[PDB]
Amino acid sequence: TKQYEKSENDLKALQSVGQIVGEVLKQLTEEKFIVKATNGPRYVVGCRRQLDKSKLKPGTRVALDMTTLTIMRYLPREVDPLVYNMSHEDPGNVSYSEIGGLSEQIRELREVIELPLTNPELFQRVGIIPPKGCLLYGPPGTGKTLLARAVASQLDCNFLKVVSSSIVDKYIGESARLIREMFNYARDHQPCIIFMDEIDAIGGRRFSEGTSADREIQRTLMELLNQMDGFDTLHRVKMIMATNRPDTLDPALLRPGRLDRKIHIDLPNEQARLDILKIHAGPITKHGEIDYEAIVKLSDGFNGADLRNVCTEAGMFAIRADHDFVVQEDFMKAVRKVADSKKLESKLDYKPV
Amino acid sequence: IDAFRLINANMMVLGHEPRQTTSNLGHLNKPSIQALIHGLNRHYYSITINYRKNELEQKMLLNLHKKSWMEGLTLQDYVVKEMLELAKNYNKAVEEEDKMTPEQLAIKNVGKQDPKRHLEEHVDVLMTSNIVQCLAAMLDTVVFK
Amino acid sequence: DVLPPEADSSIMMLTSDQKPDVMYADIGGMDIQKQEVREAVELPLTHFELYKQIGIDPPRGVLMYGPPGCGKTMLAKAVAHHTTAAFIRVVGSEFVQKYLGEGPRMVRDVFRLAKENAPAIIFIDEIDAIATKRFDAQTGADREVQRILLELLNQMDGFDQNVNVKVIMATNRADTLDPALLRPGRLDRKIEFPLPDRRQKRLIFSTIT
Amino acid sequence: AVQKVVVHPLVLLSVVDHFNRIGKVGNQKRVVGVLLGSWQKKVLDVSNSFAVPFDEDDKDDSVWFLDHDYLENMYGMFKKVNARERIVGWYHTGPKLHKNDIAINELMKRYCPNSVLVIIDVKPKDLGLPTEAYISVEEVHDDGTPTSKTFEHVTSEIGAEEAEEVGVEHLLRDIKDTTVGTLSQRITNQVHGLKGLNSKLLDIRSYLEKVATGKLPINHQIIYQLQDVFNLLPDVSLQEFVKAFYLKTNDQMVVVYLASLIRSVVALHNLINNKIANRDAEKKEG
Amino acid sequence: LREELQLLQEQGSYVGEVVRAMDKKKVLVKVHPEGKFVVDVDKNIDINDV
Amino acid sequence: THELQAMKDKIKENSEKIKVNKTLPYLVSNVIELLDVDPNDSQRKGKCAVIKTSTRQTYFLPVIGLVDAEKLKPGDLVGVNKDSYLILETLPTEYDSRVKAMEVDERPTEQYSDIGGLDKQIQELVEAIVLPMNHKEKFENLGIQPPKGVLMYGPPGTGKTLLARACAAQTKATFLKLAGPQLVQMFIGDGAKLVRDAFALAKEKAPSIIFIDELDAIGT
Amino acid sequence: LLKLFTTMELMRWSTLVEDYGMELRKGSLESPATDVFGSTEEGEKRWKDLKNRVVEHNIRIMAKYYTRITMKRMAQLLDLSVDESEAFLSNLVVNKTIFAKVDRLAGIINFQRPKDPNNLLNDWSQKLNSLMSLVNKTTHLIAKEEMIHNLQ
Ligand SMILES: Nc1ncnc2c1ncn2[C@@H]1O[C@H](COP(=O)(O)OP(=O)(O)OP(=O)(O)O)[C@@H](O)[C@H]1O
Ligand SMILES: Nc1ncnc2c1ncn2[C@@H]1O[C@H](COP(=O)(O)OP(=O)(O)OP(=O)(O)O)[C@@H](O)[C@H]1O
Ligand SMILES: Nc1ncnc2c1ncn2[C@@H]1O[C@H](COP(=O)(O)OP(=O)(O)OP(=O)(O)O)[C@@H](O)[C@H]1O
Repeated sequence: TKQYEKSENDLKALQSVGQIVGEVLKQLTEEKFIVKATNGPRYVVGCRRQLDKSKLKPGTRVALDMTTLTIMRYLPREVDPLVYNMSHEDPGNVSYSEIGGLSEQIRELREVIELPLTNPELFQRVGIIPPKGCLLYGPPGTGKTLLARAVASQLDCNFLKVVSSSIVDKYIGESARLIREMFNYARDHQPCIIFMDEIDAIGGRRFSEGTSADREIQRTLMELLNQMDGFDTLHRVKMIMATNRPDTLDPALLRPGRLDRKIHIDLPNEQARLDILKIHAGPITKHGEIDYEAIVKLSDGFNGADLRNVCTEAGMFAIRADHDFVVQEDFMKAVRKVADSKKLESKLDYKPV
Repeated sequence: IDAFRLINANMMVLGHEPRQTTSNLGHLNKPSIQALIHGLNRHYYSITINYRKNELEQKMLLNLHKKSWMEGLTLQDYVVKEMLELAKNYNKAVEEEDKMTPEQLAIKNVGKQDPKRHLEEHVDVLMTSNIVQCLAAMLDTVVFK
Repeated sequence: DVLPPEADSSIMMLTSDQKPDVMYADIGGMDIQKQEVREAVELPLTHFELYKQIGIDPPRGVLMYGPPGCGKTMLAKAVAHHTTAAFIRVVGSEFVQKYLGEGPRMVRDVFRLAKENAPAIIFIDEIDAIATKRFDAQTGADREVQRILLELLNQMDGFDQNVNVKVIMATNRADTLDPALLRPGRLDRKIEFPLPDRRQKRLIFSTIT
Repeated sequence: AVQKVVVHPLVLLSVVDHFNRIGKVGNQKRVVGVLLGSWQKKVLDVSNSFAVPFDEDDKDDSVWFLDHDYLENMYGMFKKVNARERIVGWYHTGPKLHKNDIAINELMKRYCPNSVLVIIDVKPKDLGLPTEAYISVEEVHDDGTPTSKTFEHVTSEIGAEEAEEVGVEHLLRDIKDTTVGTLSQRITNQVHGLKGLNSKLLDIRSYLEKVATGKLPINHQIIYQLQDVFNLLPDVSLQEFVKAFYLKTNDQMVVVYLASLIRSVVALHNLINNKIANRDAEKKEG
Repeated sequence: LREELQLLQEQGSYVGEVVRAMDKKKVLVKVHPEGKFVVDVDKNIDINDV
Repeated sequence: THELQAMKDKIKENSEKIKVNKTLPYLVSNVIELLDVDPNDSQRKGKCAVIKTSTRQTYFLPVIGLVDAEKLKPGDLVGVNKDSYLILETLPTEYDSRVKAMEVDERPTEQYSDIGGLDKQIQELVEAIVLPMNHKEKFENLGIQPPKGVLMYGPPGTGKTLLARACAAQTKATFLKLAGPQLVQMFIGDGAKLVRDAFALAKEKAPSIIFIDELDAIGT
Repeated sequence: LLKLFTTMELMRWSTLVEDYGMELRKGSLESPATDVFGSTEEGEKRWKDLKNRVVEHNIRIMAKYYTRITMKRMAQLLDLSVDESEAFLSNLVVNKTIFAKVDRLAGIINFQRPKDPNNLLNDWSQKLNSLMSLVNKTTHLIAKEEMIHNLQ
């Protein structure tokens, strides 16, 4: 029962008041150390006898006391968006080769990513600069989020994710230090891979500057433009971006450097649609008599999200008939009808609104 | 430290101005310690603090403190010549910058605001600097023979 | 007691001298650009006794504009490999922070390293971000940093005449620039980076091969 | 284990003020109390403590009583006000310990793994830095005795702390501070020879005393082993400095040169500026 | 100076800005980082002198 | 073995000192996961964490004490009391202010039987919402994914406001009122905070029904 | 093999040829003596290198012991000619493993120390080391005085 006495004595040590944290700036002398608290005041204070030479550091966060503001222990500094960035997930592996097309985009994205990791020798011996970035835009077909994130999730602890909602951040919020942090940790984990999706809102041009909120978009831009075209070495880390249209990217992003390789997604083709139907027919049960050319021919110019989810819509029409294994006749009904209904809903392609 | 005592607020009908023996009263009223302290003199009054003789232990308090503060044994401390290279930097590099001002004392003459005394405090520092190094060199002839 | 003073927590300066950056062998502007850069950039480093003889002010002003081609920072890195110098590598938008009180310290410490010691060439890339003039008070964080740009615009007048300072500058938009920036008396030398066109093709194909 | 300890003047007076307790009421024995230590590192530090009623009979020289009811509840009183503060052992004013102290330490080893007793001095006399520190270990012995518990001397040094110098350093007021550079080093030179050569003469007289009687201590061997470390140079007549002679004045080389060179410039600052400023005010006044 | 430093010690001697003067004997005082405060007599600086 | 009660009294009096630590915090903190051990320079080992505040300050205190570091990934809304700077318990629920709960609705009065001529096209809406409820066990057998987003449009009045709301009574799921303008606020990035806020309550409150109106406006 | 590395000192080089000359007859396994001492052109290069290993391992410890030495004493210690000493002093000095001052006119040669320009080092080594032990006397001397007086 002495564990209670042990537990309460540990809570007696909890009577010790907590301290405050700050960032070291410089040092005037041994008895005065410039430290900037997270609030922004800067103090020059002494120190106690329990610390070492590793406490000083070149501008690293420290914990200031609440009385004399002296430093107790030092800890590594992070603003910690990254743990939130690593909270993503995705199956595959397999989903790499499941899309089926285009075969040239399947093989190339495997090279520019994996080859610099395993074989740097080809770059240094031939004397060529490997691509440090890439651009995958849409939606002329699917595979943007599927193929890129598959290698991401398979690369495990080495990856960086960016959602377009985190750039605006909060009122009078600072995303300029996020752009510098995103590329700072990109230079830590190697090779790092960064995904930026739906940049049309956060890629704001400075031609027409609305209200007070367009400039803070330009600030996040110029922070991206500086480090991607640096002057700061990104050669080992790979970057990826995504957008609906490259209208607002400006000559800065449309240029090479910051955006290196722009690979346009291609819609599924009758030859390639035969492969994507094989992977769709796996999870769904079918009748013993099935023809893959029937579904491929009846559905043309449809994205992979259209084909899959309508093939599940065919299963929802199949459960309307309660049959477990269903012939493709009931499928071709639900596949053609529901898909042709989707075509009269959204205008594009080809006509803009 | 500090000292205070609460005077009864119900005494408002009676006089507020004791006590006798104005000696320790006038000395306690000064310095008057800022304002809010005297602003709290409402309902309160301070009180003098003196030390009855501890000199039995107070004699050892000075003895125990200085005996451990002198070279730890008074022996153990007897930065030396390396500080002299730093000293002769403060005896030379600091000298020429301090001796430009007597050239600035000559105007000449006289268009600049006078008088200005540049003598102190570095001159007495150079005095003690050589007093240190000479009595530190005596450590050779003191410990030895 | 005050500081020495020092650069405090601003910038932070130096970081250019780590080396290397970009070799000037690619494009150094041989015999054409190295001439105009000689007299108007690297001669102002000191050349004290020569300027009193001619009586003409070699102003700090170096303007760059019109990418493509890039140029710009490469020209700052090209001189870095010519003579050893401490360069200030910054952006227009990076020094905007949650505290506007540091602003008066920044331009002071940035320009105090040019006058006291002069292996110094200061480079600021794409000033058109802070060159945008925003009236609203909630944007005063932006209104303060263009005063920062105008404060260093005053500090360049405190230098002349003459010794010593050098400031090179590059931006992709010259329309948003304040008229006081390019007004005579401050920047008297504007070198427009020419469009590479056909002449730099065989030049950039020679350095890539 | 415990290498060195740090004893503050605050806890020391907590032994001294209790000497005024049992001093006026009597009678025998001395001041004995339980020591509250603070361990932040291998170096030991002591801040506060509490004095406990204690008595030791003479006859009956081995009889001792600590009060554990005062040791238990008051610890919780101090544990509540100070969590890091805990009892590191006991203490007493000596001046000389008795063999019964083996029982006092072994009884309190249930509270702390190793109890460090501190012998203090209420009236400072001789010969030097006061009080004392002992640690309880078992060295057995070389002669074949049963396992022996003998307290080994621990180097003790006084130390200061923030906010505790308010009243302490104010009450004295009679000391001249420091003053480093003039009288500070030269006073110790008269002391380091005094205190150095008296313990010398005191120990060499005891070494001669070991021949007559008092053997053992044999010692062994620490007496002569550490003496021969002193014997790297004796130094004996005369000084054997033939190699260190030309080097001797060579150490006085820079000292005399910096003296004469700077004093000549200090004179140039003293003589010139004085005659200028004096001729100014003197002749222009009348 | 040590006695003068004491008067400046506790919170420190600040610099106020008077935006307007009031007939109520209180004087508005504005601190640069903070807002606009107010204070009464102040018998050294007269009301009409503000 | 009778020392228990006297020892049990001090844990309640120390808890009584926690009961004065219960009343009352003016400070709420955000949590940061940290592991720190400093060799000296006998040895001091342990674990410490970083502590934010609602006043924008960021404090430093050892690992709590009470609730250990086993839970959880860094959160917010942890009670920190005055200058003591100790977190006794981590209190729910999520965050924050009026972004937390938009509006709590129970059931509509009307029913889906008040319409006609839409019978074939209303079932397409009735199917997709009803099928995941009961038939989810049948979907796991056939590997079928239920629909999620559904669009309801027509020249007004089409009755879509009350009709799509009347479907919440048949599905038995909790209804939460939402709209396009409801996702708009004064500051920037607030819309991104609202949508991530509803799905956090959506995952906790079990499958439910959330209806929005005029998505094309905000979707332009 | 390890005895030459630990504690160094010296040995008769022919005794090393006695131990490593019998390893050709040793075996069982003759392969260690094949790739090393079995090759005529490769072994002679390793034989002269073996001479370079035994001479350089001595120069390293002699650099610690010098101070000074006479050139004639170096030949009898290295068990080779004075001309071979200059050859072994030539190839080792360009490797700058040991700084040396070679004076062949009087025969006196020394490995370091560079003319001893320092002064304070002699004052710092003497005073600190010695006198701190002299002031540490009173520390543990009165402690040993307490140890002996608690008994007799
Ligand atoms: N060929 C496919 N096979 C399986 N699942 C797919 C396929 N295409 C799309 N999907 C599904 O659709 C989702 C979105 O995929 P992706 O980003 O590649 O297309 P998209 O950009 O959403 O297309 P759109 O913009 O036309 O909706 C993914 O979560 C994925 O599960
Ligand atoms: N000899 C050369 N001629 C022209 N361009 C070159 C040469 N050598 C390198 N570059 C280009 O210069 C780029 C880096 O220069 P710099 O950092 O000045 O670009 P930048 O001016 O910041 O770009 P932007 O104009 O988009 O802001 C490299 O990407 C490289 O392609
Ligand atoms: N086809 C219909 N069947 C039954 N009731 C209808 C129909 N159309 C309109 N109403 C009735 O008209 C009233 C007015 O609602 P209204 O139709 O204007 O909303 P709405 O147009 O559906 O709104 P929104 O277009 O934003 O969804 C409703 O209470 C609804 O009951």
